[PDB]
Amino acid sequence: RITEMVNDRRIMIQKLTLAEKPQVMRHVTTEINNDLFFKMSPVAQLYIYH
Amino acid sequence: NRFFHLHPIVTNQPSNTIKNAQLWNEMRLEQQVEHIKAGPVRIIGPFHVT
Repeated sequence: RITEMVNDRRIMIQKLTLAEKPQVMRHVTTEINNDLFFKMSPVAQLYIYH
Repeated sequence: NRFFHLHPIVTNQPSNTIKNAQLWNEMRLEQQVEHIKAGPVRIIGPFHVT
């Protein structure tokens, strides 16, 4: 997954091992939309100023 | 051979050339062995040779 992204930089990763492939590890990823804060609010002037 | 008894000069046709140094330097061990197994490998970047 890491190598697939080709956004802005050339990521290089060495081949791991023939036996270290199945090692497990925990990595969380938030899945919540962030477009509901950018609505038109009656208090936006305070947001801009601060 | 008419001028030198033995020289570092060869005539092999290159294959799978490397773009420039510091990429062959950090690639991996036993991963570059496959490169040399298939035949000659050429490094393009200019060097300071004496």
